[PDB]
Amino acid sequence: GHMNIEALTAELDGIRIEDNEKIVQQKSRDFYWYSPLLKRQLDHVTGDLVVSPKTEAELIRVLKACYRHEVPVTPRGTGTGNYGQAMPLSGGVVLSLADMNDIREIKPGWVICGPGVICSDLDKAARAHSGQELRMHPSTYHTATVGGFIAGGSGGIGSINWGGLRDFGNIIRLRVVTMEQEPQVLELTGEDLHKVTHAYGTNGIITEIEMPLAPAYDWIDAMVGFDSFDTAAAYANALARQDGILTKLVSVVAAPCPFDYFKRHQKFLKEGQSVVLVMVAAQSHDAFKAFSARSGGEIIFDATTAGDLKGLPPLFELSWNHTTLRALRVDPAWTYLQVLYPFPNQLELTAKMDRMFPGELISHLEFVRFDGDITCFGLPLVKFTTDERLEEIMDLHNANGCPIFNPHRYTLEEGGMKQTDEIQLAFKREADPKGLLNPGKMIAWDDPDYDFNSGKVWLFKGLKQA
Amino acid sequence: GHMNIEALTAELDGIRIEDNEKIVQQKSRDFYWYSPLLKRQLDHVTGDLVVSPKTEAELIRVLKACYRHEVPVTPRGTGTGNYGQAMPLSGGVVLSLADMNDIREIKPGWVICGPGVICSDLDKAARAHSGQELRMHPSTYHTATVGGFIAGGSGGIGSINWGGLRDFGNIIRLRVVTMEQEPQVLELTGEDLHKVTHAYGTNGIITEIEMPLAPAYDWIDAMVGFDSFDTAAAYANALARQDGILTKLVSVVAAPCPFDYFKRHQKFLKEGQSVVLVMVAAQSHDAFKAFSARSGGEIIFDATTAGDLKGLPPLFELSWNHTTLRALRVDPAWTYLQVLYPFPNQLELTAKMDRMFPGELISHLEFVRFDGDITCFGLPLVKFTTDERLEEIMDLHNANGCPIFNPHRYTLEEGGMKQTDEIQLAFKREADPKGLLNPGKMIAWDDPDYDFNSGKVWLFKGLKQA
Ligand SMILES: Cc1cc2nc3c(=O)[nH]c(=O)nc-3n(C[C@H](O)[C@H](O)[C@H](O)COP(=O)(O)OP(=O)(O)OC[C@H]3O[C@@H](n4cnc5c(N)ncnc54)[C@H](O)[C@@H]3O)c2cc1C
Ligand SMILES: Cc1cc2nc3c(=O)[nH]c(=O)nc-3n(C[C@H](O)[C@H](O)[C@H](O)COP(=O)(O)OP(=O)(O)OC[C@H]3O[C@@H](n4cnc5c(N)ncnc54)[C@H](O)[C@@H]3O)c2cc1C
Repeated sequence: GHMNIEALTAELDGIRIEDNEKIVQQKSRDFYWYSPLLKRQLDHVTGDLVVSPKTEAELIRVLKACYRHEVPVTPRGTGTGNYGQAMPLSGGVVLSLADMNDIREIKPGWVICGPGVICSDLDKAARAHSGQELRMHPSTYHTATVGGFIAGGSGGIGSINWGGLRDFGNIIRLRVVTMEQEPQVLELTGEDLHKVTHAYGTNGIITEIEMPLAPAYDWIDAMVGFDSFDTAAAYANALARQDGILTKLVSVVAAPCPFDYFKRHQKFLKEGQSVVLVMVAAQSHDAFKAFSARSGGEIIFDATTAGDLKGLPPLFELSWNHTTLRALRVDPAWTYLQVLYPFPNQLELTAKMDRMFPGELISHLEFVRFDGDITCFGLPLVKFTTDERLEEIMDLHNANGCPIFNPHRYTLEEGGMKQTDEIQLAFKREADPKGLLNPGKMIAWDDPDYDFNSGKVWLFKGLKQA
Repeated sequence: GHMNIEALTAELDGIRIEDNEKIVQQKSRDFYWYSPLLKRQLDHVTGDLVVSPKTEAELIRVLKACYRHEVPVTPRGTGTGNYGQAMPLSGGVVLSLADMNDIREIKPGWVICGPGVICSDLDKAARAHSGQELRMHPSTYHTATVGGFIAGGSGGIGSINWGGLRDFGNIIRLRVVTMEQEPQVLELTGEDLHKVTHAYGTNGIITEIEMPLAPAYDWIDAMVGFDSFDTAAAYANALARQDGILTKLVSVVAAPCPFDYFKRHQKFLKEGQSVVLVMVAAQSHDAFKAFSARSGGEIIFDATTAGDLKGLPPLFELSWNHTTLRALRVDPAWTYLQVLYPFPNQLELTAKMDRMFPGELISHLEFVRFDGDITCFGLPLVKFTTDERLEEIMDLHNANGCPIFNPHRYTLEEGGMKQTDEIQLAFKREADPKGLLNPGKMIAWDDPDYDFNSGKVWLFKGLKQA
């Protein structure tokens, strides 16, 4: 309970605020509980107030009042993150951007919108306007905001074509408001916007996004079935390398996950079958069938031949961390890892990890472009037993050439994605000199003795060059 | 064969025919003369008449009459091939498809049209209709037909994104009419259409094409200048690997070719400078600038800053075999090779060839997707001296890990792209039992002893396996 809440509230007349304990608690939590460790470590976290600005002017009024009363501010889109990113470690204000949902420009190849736009609503507008859609979106498409995807996410559906938010070009411009005595507006383009990507809101509030757009095609859901995980992974790798077959998703989900946890599609599945989830553009569908017939890929579900699709979720809601959701809804002991299998050894590495952890781990791959190669990331399911065994499983992945981005952590550095360097530290001081933006999420800000120059493989490498 | 030209002509009343010697001679030649060897070997080739059907029904009348009166038929789009593909080795009919140029359907992601449509005309229509365009096109964009591209070409602008016509999905369907007593209409989909791709019209006439479409963007021309070929190639490889920076062309042209032969752009160039030719989508242009600043790439020409300049060719008319056009326009002694530098060793290999042939060869790379990797093909310029030295340069490329697709040959097999296998031979026997379609272009048809299972690296691999 921050000491200055009464005075801060008195300065916010006319701005929508909420101090009801139950609502504040709900809006102080994301999906951190996918991690048993975070579920325990973050159980006591709650804010003091939820503040919901409608416009950038209201946001500036809120930040100015929080700065002068030194009340921490933790941004929130819609709170669908998995690492506790939007959770206020120091209490204070949960700053919801959900009402800043303008969509102000759609052009051939790009869109300009506010941070609170839900991904699926952005696509609804871009499709109606000119048959366009986002290049990539999280499997939380229907619930997650664009601003929270940029500040807290990394990629997802469409990464097979475009890579991820780590890559130049997948975001065009970020307009950011600083936490200063007089909040400043920064228009970040070029490499500068990459200081903000996956920074958990610690270096400014995104108030406008310019992102590229891609063509909205008739994407056809298909599942390809296999009697082993290795054969499924080999097929998915080969399909992902078909440069003329346009896909939006290529996932591998190892048995027993599909038959056990993909309940609505169960009529298309059988016990022991691993599956490859595919979204294929209608103009590439015939070639996909011809390639699959040549490549030993049995199509066990095709949205164009399956008949009545009523009640079936889109295959993307069986992919990415939706795969984890489907498993933990049936058995809550399942958690997950985040893994890279570096090119060109991804088939051998995924198989080795699969064999190393029988029963305890269920393999799950997502094929993506990564540094110009086609490879796969992993979201393997892990049956939680003890904290120590979970750390050991992750240590073993790292020691066997499969870098881990630890999702059982709530800080930037320990999560393995957003590298801290001198430029990141200088920018946080520029955008948040008092350290009021999402405190506790950046270890190097709190600890001048912390060695931020360790950590091997970073998904979002820092800007500083050699 | 018992050719009867008079009886053929009598059966074609109502169909446009040309027998003027000068016109027939012109329409019996392509750009074979880019090769000094082909210029000498094919100098005396001419047809007997040009027949120009306007409908598939007229085409069927022509083939039926040519079968009966044993008149060879050599298809022609607009005759921009480089290997003599459309040249009638046995005289007879030059079958022009230039008037089978209807545009039938444009939908999200696909087009249906006739073989005679010029690539730029197809794009002009698809852009006006729904902001779409071809995935790929040859540098002869404004002159070449789509049907001739499929039957005689391989890739080009856009291959950086989509691979080649060799790849599943870059063509959807080919409607083909056979040379049988009653010509048969085949609708080729799946793998079957790949029997006709790059077959030089030897196994049927394409009468309708269904190909995918891609989004039309504001493509920005830019040139990036370097003081050495190797640094230009390293930059271009890195740019090609930026998965979020959407490009349509990434070419490397070694000094002294740009300064000597890119005359209209001379004010932007300097002596000694190698160049990377880039087409970057407007929504990726700012990211391209930021990447270039971080990657040692000096932008020496940029269409967004150059102004509305008339008389400047698009950069793609300095790329692919337009680079060769420009060189031989100034010095007719230049010819070219076609090379693959196999992934992942393309930088090592291109440098080794560049240094092995100083002065006599000028390096030229085109970066493309190939089998799922990003690598480059080569169109190096070679100063012609003797036939023996030209053969030797190609032998040395092959012996140093750089497969040659020999452009100084006019047969399918000797050009290294279209492999003959038992499936290809059987299909010509089905579609052209009398051997009247483009005779002399397929060695295995005339040579029973031909070991068509030799050769190493084929660009268009046969359909047969296991
Ligand atoms: C089932 C499931 C599947 C998922 N699949 C994916 C996936 O495929 N890919 C993926 O990347 N993620 C995935 N996620 C994670 C998450 O859903 C997405 O990253 C999502 O886009 C986050 O947006 P949000 O609005 O929920 O952000 P929140 O959770 O509200 O916030 C995320 C972070 O962004 C910050 N933030 C939010 N808005 C702003 C702003 N305007 N300015 C500055 N900082 C801000 C918050 O402080 C926090 O640090 C998944 C989660 C679940 C539960
Ligand atoms: C300067 C220059 C640059 C070039 N750049 C490229 C490049 O980047 N990429 C590339 O791939 N090529 C390139 N080429 C080669 C050529 O321009 C293209 O391949 C072009 O698309 C061929 O089409 P066309 O209509 O000119 O065919 P033509 O030359 O008329 O014919 C080509 C072949 O197709 C056959 N054919 C034509 N129409 C049909 C039909 N309807 N049915 C069956 N067979 C048919 C002909 O018999 C012949 O075998 C270039 C050539 C030049 C001179």
